[PDB]
Amino acid sequence: FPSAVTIKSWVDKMQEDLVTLAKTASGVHQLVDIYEKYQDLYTVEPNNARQLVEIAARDIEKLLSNRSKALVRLALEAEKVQAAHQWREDFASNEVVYYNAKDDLDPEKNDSEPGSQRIKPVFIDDANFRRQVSYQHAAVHIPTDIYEGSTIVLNELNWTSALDDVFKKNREEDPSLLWQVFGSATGLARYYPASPWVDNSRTPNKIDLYDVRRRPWYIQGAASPKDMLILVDVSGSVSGLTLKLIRTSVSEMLETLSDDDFVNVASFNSNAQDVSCFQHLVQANVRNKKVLKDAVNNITAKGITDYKKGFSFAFEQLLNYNVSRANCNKIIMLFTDGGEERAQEIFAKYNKDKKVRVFTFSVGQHNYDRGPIQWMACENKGYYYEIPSIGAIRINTQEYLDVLGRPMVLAGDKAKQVQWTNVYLDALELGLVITGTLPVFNITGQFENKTNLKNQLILGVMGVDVSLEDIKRLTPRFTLCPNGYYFAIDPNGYVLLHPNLQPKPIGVGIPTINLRKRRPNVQNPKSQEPVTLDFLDAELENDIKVEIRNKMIDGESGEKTFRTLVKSQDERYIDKGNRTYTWTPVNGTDYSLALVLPTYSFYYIKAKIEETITQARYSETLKPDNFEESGYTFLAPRDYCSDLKPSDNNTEFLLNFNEFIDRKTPNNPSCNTDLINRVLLDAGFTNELVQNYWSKQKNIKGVKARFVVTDGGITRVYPKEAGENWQENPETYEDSFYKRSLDNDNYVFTAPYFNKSGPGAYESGIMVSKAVEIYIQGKLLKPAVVGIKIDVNSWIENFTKDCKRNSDVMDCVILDDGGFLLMANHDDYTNQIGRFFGEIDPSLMRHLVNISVYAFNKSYDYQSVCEPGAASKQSCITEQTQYFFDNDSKSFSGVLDCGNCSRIFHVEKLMNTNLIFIMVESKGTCPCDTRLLIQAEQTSDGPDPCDMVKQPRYRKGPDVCFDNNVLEDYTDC
Amino acid sequence: MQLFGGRYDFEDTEVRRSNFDNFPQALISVFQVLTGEDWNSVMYNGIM
Ligand SMILES: *[C@@H]1O[C@H](CO)[C@@H](O[C@@H]2O[C@H](CO)[C@@H](O[C@@H]3O[C@H](CO)[C@@H](O)[C@H](O)[C@H]3NC(C)=O)[C@H](O)[C@H]2NC(C)=O)[C@H](O)[C@H]1NC(C)=O
Ligand SMILES: *[C@@H]1O[C@H](CO)[C@@H](O[C@@H]2O[C@H](CO)[C@@H](O[C@@H]3O[C@H](CO)[C@@H](O)[C@H](O)[C@@H]3O)[C@H](O)[C@H]2NC(C)=O)[C@H](O)[C@H]1NC(C)=O
Ligand SMILES: *[C@@H]1O[C@H](CO)[C@@H](O[C@@H]2O[C@H](CO)[C@@H](O[C@@H]3O[C@H](CO)[C@@H](O)[C@H](O)[C@@H]3O)[C@H](O)[C@H]2NC(C)=O)[C@H](O)[C@H]1NC(C)=O
Ligand SMILES: *[C@@H]1O[C@H](CO)[C@@H](O[C@@H]2O[C@H](CO)[C@@H](O)[C@H](O)[C@H]2NC(C)=O)[C@H](O)[C@H]1NC(C)=O
Ligand SMILES: *[C@@H]1O[C@H](CO)[C@@H](O[C@@H]2O[C@H](CO)[C@@H](O)[C@H](O)[C@H]2NC(C)=O)[C@H](O)[C@H]1NC(C)=O
Ligand SMILES: *[C@@H]1O[C@H](CO)[C@@H](O[C@@H]2O[C@H](CO)[C@@H](O)[C@H](O)[C@H]2NC(C)=O)[C@H](O)[C@H]1NC(C)=O
Ligand SMILES: *[C@@H]1O[C@H](CO)[C@@H](O)[C@H](O)[C@H]1NC(C)=O
Ligand SMILES: *[C@@H]1O[C@H](CO)[C@@H](O)[C@H](O)[C@H]1NC(C)=O
Ligand SMILES: *[C@@H]1O[C@H](CO)[C@@H](O)[C@H](O)[C@H]1NC(C)=O
Ligand SMILES: *[C@@H]1O[C@H](CO)[C@@H](O)[C@H](O)[C@H]1NC(C)=O
Ligand SMILES: *[C@@H]1O[C@H](CO)[C@@H](O)[C@H](O)[C@H]1NC(C)=O
Ligand SMILES: *[C@@H]1O[C@H](CO)[C@@H](O)[C@H](O)[C@H]1NC(C)=O
Ligand SMILES: [Ca+2]
Repeated sequence: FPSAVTIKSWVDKMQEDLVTLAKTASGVHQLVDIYEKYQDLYTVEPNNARQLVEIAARDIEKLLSNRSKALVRLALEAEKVQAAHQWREDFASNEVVYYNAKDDLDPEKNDSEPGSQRIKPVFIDDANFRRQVSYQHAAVHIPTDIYEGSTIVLNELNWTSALDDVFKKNREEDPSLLWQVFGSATGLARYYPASPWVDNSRTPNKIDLYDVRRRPWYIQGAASPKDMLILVDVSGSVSGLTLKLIRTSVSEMLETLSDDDFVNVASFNSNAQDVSCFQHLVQANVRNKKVLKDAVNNITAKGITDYKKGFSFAFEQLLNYNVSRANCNKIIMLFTDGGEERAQEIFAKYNKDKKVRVFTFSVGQHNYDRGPIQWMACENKGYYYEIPSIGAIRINTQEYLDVLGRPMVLAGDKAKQVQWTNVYLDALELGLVITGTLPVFNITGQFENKTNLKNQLILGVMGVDVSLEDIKRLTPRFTLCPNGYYFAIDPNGYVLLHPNLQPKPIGVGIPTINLRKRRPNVQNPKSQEPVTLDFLDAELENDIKVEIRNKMIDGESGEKTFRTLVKSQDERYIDKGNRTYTWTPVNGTDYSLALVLPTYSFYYIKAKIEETITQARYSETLKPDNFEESGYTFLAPRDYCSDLKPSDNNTEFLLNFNEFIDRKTPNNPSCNTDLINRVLLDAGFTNELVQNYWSKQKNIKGVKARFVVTDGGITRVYPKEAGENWQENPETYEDSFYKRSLDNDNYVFTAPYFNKSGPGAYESGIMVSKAVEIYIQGKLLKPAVVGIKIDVNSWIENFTKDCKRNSDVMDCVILDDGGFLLMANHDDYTNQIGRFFGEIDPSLMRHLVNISVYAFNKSYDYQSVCEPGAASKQSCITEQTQYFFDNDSKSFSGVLDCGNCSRIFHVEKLMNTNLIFIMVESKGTCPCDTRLLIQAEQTSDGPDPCDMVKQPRYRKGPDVCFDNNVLEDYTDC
Repeated sequence: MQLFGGRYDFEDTEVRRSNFDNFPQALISVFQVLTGEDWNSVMYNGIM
């Protein structure tokens, strides 16, 4: 075996050759020089991380205040208009005219429904709505199983017709308004502007299941947070249909809870116990609700009923106060069929002061007495419900919010506070939105206080949608480094804004399907859960990050600079880089906004081109006609102005950009001057680099392609034949290699993909890039990243010319940080290039991890596409692994043994490069193999949910809520 | 009532009026079997 000094000589020669090739081909020094050569076409401006966050927070607060102003207007008008309603019973003579959604648009339909008249809108195409909308009136959605034309429904449509004027007034006051909707307590939903429903009743083979009373915004605005304890009877008498109905009802009621409510499910049959591994109230998020549903759909009916023990258990768990709780609405849901005992002494002992509401549900068809459960219901200020079949479950498991809203009504104007929901997907296909809610009260005979019977219930909930794209417009990012970004947090841990937040629903568990019990014509429900992703689940969790999140949850402003692990955009690498977190609260709301700015990003280049001829030349540099001279050019699809829009097709986008910039002058009456000026300046700089330096050497032996990527969105690949081999995003802020080169202070080798269609191994070559660093006035700037694509064959001749081609004695490979293969020795591993080294030599890779030359750590991706197993695509959790270098030492030596073997290895790290050289005994010498070390997204079900409930994350629930009013009548069950 | 009383706890939503849950219903079922009308359905329910 060769000595250490000989291997040092080999690796020194190899690294010197590679570094010299990259430096003299990419041309880092030339670009740095021409960036420092001018220093007069641009200026260096600071990035004040304090003022920027304050400005963005003020903009967000102003937007949300504007949205909230349109809520009080609608609520007051609705209250005033309904207060002046007559409640007529004869609608045949006086038809009610409205546009019903999810109806056929063919004018020859001749509906002619008694008591109502339909409307045929025009439905022009609009922006900010990826649909066809009409601004002339408002559309009405009625649930399919709720018959329109009833006295209740027709009366609602009669007095809700006055909301269209306020809808139009709000839209004209702020033309950026999205859907604004009135969710009626009778099931109706009137929204503006009018738009056809996504799912018709029965026009296609699919149907819709949409009740406005079950929407998260309606539930949030209809009552206060709850401390719910579902009590389930599992005695022998509930065996049969009623047990299945009880399970379905419990799941449906669990679906009505949010992250501000706390729930636990208990069962009793002569003895009371929990149904899962929780043992106390839990936050009732997606994971906890999934666990509770899985536990509930496993109960069996056996034994003798005992209401005293069950109610004692429920009250004791409601009296805990040791754990996190909503601490607002202590309510008990009792699911049973019938009985003969009312447990008066238990209620007298535990609920004498009547601080706990008891809702009782009689489920199924049976001959058992229902009197005692009605007494329990309307004795402890509750309500009594009956669920005889599946069709009544949805309606009867959502009505309890009417009783819970009585103290909120009796509070008066103190309860009319605008609340904002979690991030969820809009039902009308608008993306990720948040909704501001405002309850509407029934005030009939308010000046005289005549009835006050039904007035204890709300009329409905106001609603206004705000798209997350609107908030992103208030936090511009193109003046920052591609590693910098904004993000906002709830007082619950969930992110309102994050680069890792995606429109996909949050996955829970592992998806399992039973294709043998699926009819082809059923239209199974899709989803209704919100997109609640925690801050610690959107980034790599760190001890300092937990402290920052806790500090900024409870309305504090601060700043922190520290070292953290940063994951690459493609989940394959982890880097170490400095970051600065600057956060401030938003005064109007409970949100908190933070800005993450790394070093070398406190300054940016602002273009200062003020000569028409120079701008014209820079604009004509990026023309398709001279792609043979200036190289293949890409442009980032940024929003330069509304006249031209991104198209996800770079050729036509570049053509439109050129034609727009040449047709009208760059004076930009309504275009962003800074973005265009930066684009022109960087295009001119790249063209100068290409012409003055790259064009001198048309063909280079070891170089297959040469590219330059800068800020502003200019990408050039010098050979046009290599332009079609470029598979990167034209938007430079989404280039993973760009950010990786920005973080690292050396040359970065990007491993090609594997098992991917298209030329990505041999016809393209390995990509190495370096970040361009300039010094203007002692300020560090990294405006551009350049690199080359080296030929694989040229590298093979470099490497082989011990370590010999197809050697049966010695194995010699080259890896980058992350464990991916870039060079081999046997022409067998070379074909499978870009693979994780653990998938082609698991023993050596595992030993390398053990000796601490390679570090790794895992994380969970909660928004992933998964193939459903057996117990098209569904959403679940995938566990990701990324490997990286940890130790600063350059050389390692040792022997690994596997079944009375001994293989001598000596790994060496190449200086000024993220590469490593490994020289090991041939695997054929010792045919040992335990199991592959897979580095890929693996479907996972973790983390364990009822272990995190014992030590949950820090939380800060709402402080103001309404319950237990003295004026409540509570004479109903 | 001793044999089939309380044993018709089927999870499906199908309704079986001719059962032996109490004395009047058991009497009605026995009379129906006595008349011979649809007694095989009662026998199938008892078997299942
Ligand atoms: C690994 O492959 C490399 C290319 O894929 C080879 O690199 C070439 O090596 C030549 C000799 O070292 C270089 O010639 C020198 O070039 C520099 C500037 O480029 C001149 O200043 C020197 O005068 C010149 N040498 C002489 C004797 O004139 C090539 O330039 C260089 N190729 C590139 C693109 O830079 C390596 O040689 C090869 N490794 C081995 C061990 O052969
Ligand atoms: C709910 O439906 C009722 C009935 O269609 C609406 O009431 C109608 O309101 C209009 C507007 O005021 C009335 O027109 C006026 O009639 C008086 C005579 O009564 C006339 O002097 C005026 O010049 C004007 O034409 C209309 O008569 C009235 N209908 C009835 C039966 O009273 C009501 O407006 C609807 N609710 C909402 C919120 O729109
Ligand atoms: C808001 O509250 C008011 C009263 O607090 C409600 O008004 C009442 O509505 C009911 C129907 O829900 C009316 O009862 C009906 O009266 C007619 C006679 O006109 C009768 O024929 C029917 O059989 C039925 O009993 C009641 O008269 C009416 N009271 C008043 C003072 O107007 C109103 O319905 C509530 N709003 C909503 C949306 O429910
Ligand atoms: C959680 O509740 C339990 C209720 O048992 C508390 O434990 C009791 O605390 C009192 C107060 O000092 C002691 O006198 C009892 O001896 C304790 N009982 C037991 C079994 O430990 C407990 O303090 C509460 N808080 C926590 C954090 O556990
Ligand atoms: C709105 O938020 C801003 C955040 O910058 C607050 O501005 C500072 O708040 C602190 C806290 O008391 C004051 O000591 C400073 O004097 C404020 N700065 C300025 C320039 O006035 C601001 O106070 C918040 N608004 C309200 C009403 O609290
Ligand atoms: C991410 O990887 C880092 C490795 O740098 C992990 O940090 C190490 O954690 C172990 C176990 O607690 C410690 O013994 C080491 O001292 C840590 N290294 C450093 C540099 O602090 C980290 O735990 C990983 N994160 C996750 C979530 O797995
Ligand atoms: C809020 O409204 C005012 C006036 O209606 C307007 O000037 C301002 O630009 C609005 N702000 C936002 C963020 O929409
Ligand atoms: C991060 O900051 C520390 C402290 O200033 C510095 O020593 C280190 O070089 C920085 N790392 C990078 C990659 O700039
Ligand atoms: C993936 O690559 C391997 C090469 O090891 C090949 O055998 C296999 O057929 C490929 N599979 C697909 C789906 O491309
Ligand atoms: C491999 O890792 C285990 C666990 O840390 C350790 O006990 C063992 O000594 C390691 N083996 C070698 C050869 O480093
Ligand atoms: C690198 O590894 C050597 C031996 O493997 C060890 O002595 C040294 O402390 C390590 N460096 C670290 C942990 O920074
Ligand atoms: C390792 O030991 C086992 C058990 O004695 C033996 O069967 C095996 O042959 C040994 N390995 C080799 C390569 O001989
Ligand atoms: Ca019972």
